[PDB]
Formats: sequence, C-alpha cells, structure tokens
Amino acid sequence: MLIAIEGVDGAGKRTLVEKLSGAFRAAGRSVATLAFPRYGQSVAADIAAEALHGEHGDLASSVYAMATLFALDRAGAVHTIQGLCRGYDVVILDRYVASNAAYSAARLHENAAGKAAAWVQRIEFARLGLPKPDWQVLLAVSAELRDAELQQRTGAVYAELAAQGWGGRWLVVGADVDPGRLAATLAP
Amino acid sequence: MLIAIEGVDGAGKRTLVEKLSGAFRAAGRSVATLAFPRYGQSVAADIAAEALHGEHGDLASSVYAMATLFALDRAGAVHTIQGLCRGYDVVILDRYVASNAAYSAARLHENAAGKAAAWVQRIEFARLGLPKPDWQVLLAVSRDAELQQRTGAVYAELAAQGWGGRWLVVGADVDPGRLAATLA
Ligand SMILES: Cc1cn(C2CCN(Cc3cc(Oc4cccc(Cl)c4)c4ccccc4n3)CC2)c(=O)[nH]c1=O
Ligand SMILES: Cc1cn(C2CCN(Cc3cc(Oc4cccc(Cl)c4)c4ccccc4n3)CC2)c(=O)[nH]c1=O
Ligand SMILES: [Cl-]
Ligand SMILES: [Cl-]
Repeated sequence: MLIAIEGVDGAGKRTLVEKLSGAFRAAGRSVATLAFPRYGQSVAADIAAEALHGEHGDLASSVYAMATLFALDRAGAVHTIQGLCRGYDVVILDRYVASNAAYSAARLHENAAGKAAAWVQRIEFARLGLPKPDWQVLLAVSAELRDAELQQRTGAVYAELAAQGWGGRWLVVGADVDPGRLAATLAP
Repeated sequence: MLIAIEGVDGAGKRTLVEKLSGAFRAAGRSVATLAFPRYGQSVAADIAAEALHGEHGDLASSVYAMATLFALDRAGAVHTIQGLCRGYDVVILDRYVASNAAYSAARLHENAAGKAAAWVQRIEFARLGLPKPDWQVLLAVSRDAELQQRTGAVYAELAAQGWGGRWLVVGADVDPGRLAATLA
C-alpha cells in the first residue's frame, strides 16, 4: 500500500510520518518511508533547490519548469518506490505528486480544478507512469500556518485537491491525530 | 574522437553530418552519429519541444528553464555518448552543448562572454559531466528571424573564443573529404 503525506512546509509532515509508521508497526505491518524532493540524490531536485535560492538565471520564474524538475525527480525513483511496495506492507511518502499540484496551482493563483493541477496529473501519472497512491493524507493547517502568501494559497489548493479526490482517496487530518485510529483507517 | 556539428536551424547540419560520415567511412574509420535534442527519446527533450509549440504553460518563457531541459536531455545521454566514443572511431553529434550557449546567449541578448554561456559550460561540462568534444564545427550560414541572426553571431563568437575546445568554421560548400582529413 502506497500512502502520501501532504501539506505545506511547517505543517509537521515528518512527525506524522513517524507517528503513523509506529502505529502501523505496532499493528504488525512493515513500513518503509521516502521523502520528496530527493535533495542530494536527484540532479533534478538539486537544480530545483538551487533555483529557489536565486541561482540558474530565470529558471525559477517558470512555474512549469520547476514542476518538471520535481516530476523528473520522482520519475527516477519509480523503481525504488515499486521495490519498497513489494517488500513492505506500507510505503509512506513525505510529499508526492500532489505537492506539485498544490504549489504549482498556488504559484499560478489557480485552484485544484485549474490547468496546472490537471497538467501535473497528466504528466506524472499518465505520461511518466508514477504509481498512484492508495491514500493521500493532508495534514491541514490554518492560514496563519520565505513567501508567506504562497504557503497560504498552497494550503487552500491542498484542501481543494482533497475535496475533489485528486488522484485518489484523501484523508484530511490535524496535527495531533490519533495514530492508532489513523493506521486502522488507512490499512483495514 | 568526438565531433559536434553546430549552426542555426536551416544551416544544413544534417546534410553535413551525412556527408562527413561518408567521408570518414570512406577513409576507413567507423562512425556513429547522435542528434540533440533527442526528440522522441528523452522526456526532457519532448517537454522542451512541446514547450516551444506553446504547451506546458510558461515553460518556454524561461531561457534557463529551456536550457536546463536541453542540458538534462544531454545529461541522460552521457553514458550513451561514452559508449559510442569507445566503440567507434568517430562520433558526430548533430548539435551539442554549444547550442545551449548560443541560443541561450542570443535569447539573453548577451555575447559569448556573458553569464548564460559561462553557465552552460559550468552546468553541462563541469557539473553534469558531459564529455568535451574534440571538435566543434560551426556551419556558418545565416520562426523569429532576429533570434536566428543573433544566435549565428554568438556561434561565431564561441568559435573565436575556443569555447569548450577547438573549433572549425566551415561554409556551405565545404569539401567533406578535406574536412574529414582535417579532423582526423
Ligand atoms: C516534492 C515537491 C515539493 N515542492 C515544494 C518546493 C518548494 N518547497 C518550499 C521551499 C523550499 C526551498 O528550498 C529548500 C528548502 C529546504 C531545503 C533545501 Cl536543500 C532547499 C526554498 C528556497 C528558497 C525559497 C523558497 C523555498 N521554498 C516546498 C515543496 C513542489 O513544488 N513540488 C514537489 O513535487
Ligand atoms: C540541442 C539544443 C537545441 N536548442 C535549440 C532549441 C530551439 N530549436 C529551434 C526551434 C525548435 C522548435 O520546435 C521543434 C522544431 C522541430 C521539431 C520539433 Cl519536434 C520541435 C520550435 C517550435 C516553435 C517555435 C520555434 C522553435 N524553434 C533550435 C535548437 C537549444 O537551444 N539548445 C540545445 O542544447
Ligand atoms: Cl512539514
Ligand atoms: Cl540544420
């Protein structure tokens, strides 16, 4: 089973991943985790990070150019993801394809029903063949939570993506989620 | 030996590659050829081509975003290039790294000594590890018409600077047998 944990930076995804992993293991389920972007492991991810810090000329000014680098980062991990899914009962990804839909739409002042969100789904799931997650868990935070307005808009798109079932089933949870009850909901 | 053929669209690079290959083969040396971008074989190349036709949102509006895709296209061919260079006497590339310097600078309205050109050399040769060509042949002949003119001038500037290695500047009626003899 493939589970994606989603949310804006600072939401607390990492702690939720650890909480859910322990809950899964406590129930007898093996767990592996993988975090995107793979900074320090993917040239596409590293070029993106560097672009965000003002390097590589005007690269960061293109929303779709940045989204493509993150998509290419995941496309190189597809064999890794499949291997984990074959060896572990649950695979939890800290950020996945929906991250591209949320930030790309937010950067372009669009909503989950907009072009950018639909473009991400087409290119990552349809063309590049990335496995669709069985679950996408949105760790939701408020508007008050670098660029503060971008994170707020990204948060709103996230909720819309979840409400629309973008790419599969979603769960909307808060920070202090009940780990045993959540693992039971995800893996019955 | 690694040879790159450079020039603006319509210069006749494809024809020169074919003529030069036969000259090399006629001289008893094996030849393989590879054309960039690898449209239809690289996701980065296809996304770039599609971006140039108005798809993929704002991707084409970024000079460095386009250059990065062409660099990533070549970066995915780096082992392919190395394999061919180890198996054939001559490897001729239709377009290579210098294309990124020329079109990026020309789009930047900057000369070969500008930032983009130095950025292309840095990211493709140093960082991405693309092999430096033994020869870069500029087919010097002259759809945004003003963009192509600037790209041609930057091309000649790159050749004058020895950008990335030795260059040869040739015209339309170049003698392929004499050119193959000069290269090897
Ligand atoms: C996995 C993924 C992630 N993201 C975003 C990319 C932006 N970060 C935030 C971020 C991340 C940044 O760079 C970082 C942040 C932390 C560590 C490193 Cl090494 C680099 C930024 C740097 C400068 C300015 C703003 C920055 N903002 C959140 C996930 C996408 O847009 N699409 C994706 O597919
Ligand atoms: C290999 C390489 C190539 N180029 C350029 C990219 C642009 N083309 C010209 C071109 C190429 C285009 O797209 C094509 C053209 C022909 C075939 C395909 Cl599949 C796509 C264009 C489409 C619309 C409008 C203008 C277009 N211009 C010349 C090589 C670089 O800038 N850097 C590179 O590294
Ligand atoms: Cl977080
Ligand atoms: Cl040509």
